[PDB]
Amino acid sequence: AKAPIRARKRVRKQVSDGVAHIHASFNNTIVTITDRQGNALGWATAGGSGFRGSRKSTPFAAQVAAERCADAVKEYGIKNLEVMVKGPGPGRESTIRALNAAGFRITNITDVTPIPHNGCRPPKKRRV
Amino acid sequence: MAKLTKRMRVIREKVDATKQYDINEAIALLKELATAKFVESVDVAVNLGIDARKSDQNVRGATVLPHGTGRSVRVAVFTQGANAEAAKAAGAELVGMEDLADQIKKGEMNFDVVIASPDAMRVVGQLGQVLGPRGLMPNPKVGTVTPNVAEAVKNAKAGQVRYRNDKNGIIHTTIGKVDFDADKLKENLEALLVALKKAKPTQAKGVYIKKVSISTTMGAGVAVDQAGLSASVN
RNA sequence: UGAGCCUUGAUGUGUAGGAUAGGUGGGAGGCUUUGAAGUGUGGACGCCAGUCUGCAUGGAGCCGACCUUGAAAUACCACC
Repeated sequence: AKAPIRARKRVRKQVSDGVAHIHASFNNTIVTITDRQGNALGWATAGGSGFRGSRKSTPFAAQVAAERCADAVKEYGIKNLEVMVKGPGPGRESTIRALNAAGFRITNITDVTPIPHNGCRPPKKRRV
Repeated sequence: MAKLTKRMRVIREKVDATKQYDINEAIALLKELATAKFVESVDVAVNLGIDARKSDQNVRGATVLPHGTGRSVRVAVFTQGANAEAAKAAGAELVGMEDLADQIKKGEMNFDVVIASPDAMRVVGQLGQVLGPRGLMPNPKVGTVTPNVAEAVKNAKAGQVRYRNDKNGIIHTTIGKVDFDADKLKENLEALLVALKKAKPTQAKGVYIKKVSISTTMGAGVAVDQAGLSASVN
């Protein structure tokens, strides 16, 4: 039951608006909220949701990673979001849907996914 | 309390200046700064630089002023077995047990002083520590707790005034009415002063009196340079 | 940039209580724009927007020895 507690009044940075960054790889998704001038207000993951195996790199484990970070930043006092997408991995749309279920307008889905001018050689993987 | 209001403001306007003053010119200034239809009472705040810890490093007890206040000092008698006519002839208003044990439990006492027996103290007054400003519960340290009740009642009504510590070294004591002449007031002041020095601990021989200021009731106060040794204005 | 010391100035927002419980002497009340109270303005300040408070205006209130509730009881002047 209820206790006689003092009123809450605290401030952290009260940014009201942000950018989000989504790094999609082949084994996981990393999902990260920042201020628009560029400072991390929290992150979550799909690997920390504990699906493991192939199931760890799916649109649904990626979605629930997005809803985990988006919950935590209300305390920073963010109220609006915009999103940056960076990768070919799963959660193309499902990651977006979970920030939009956090109560944000997500009008700007700016793919910034870096296409190196043919970068560094990826791992061979299996020896056949 | 000393709440800042309109009725206080007028008093703060009519004064000529605030400074630490000579005791005789403070008393003659302070008498202009009464404002009331009631005749105000006059007392002194003396701040002592002592620890004020329980009793041993405190100054606590009472003295008889040579001249009494122009008030009666509203006396009750809290006891388990006395003759009512004999205490009343000494000056008491009410003698009993039950009515005074009710008041001090209730948390309002109609009397300004209760002279208490050790036997009265024992049930109600011996444990009480946080007794408020109407000063209902007994203390031994004050010396109001005596089996010789009728002597302390007659001496309370004639001119006995108290001195105590709070949680601090600060001594409040009654000096007279604004009715009174300057000398007669100095004479009461100086009687208190020998009493705070007689009670002073063996360790309190450095700086003792830190600050003096003298006060009237509804009117203001005037801060004091020192108390001095004279029972005459001149 | 902490803390102490010290001048003045103030809150204890609770649970019962109108509402406002730092230790306690004086002490039976104060009538400059009724001591008020009140949106508003600055400061103290909560166990929580409410107590004290500078003030154009506002004359509607505090509250005890005695409205009343209580284990500390409250005006108003001091000490802070």
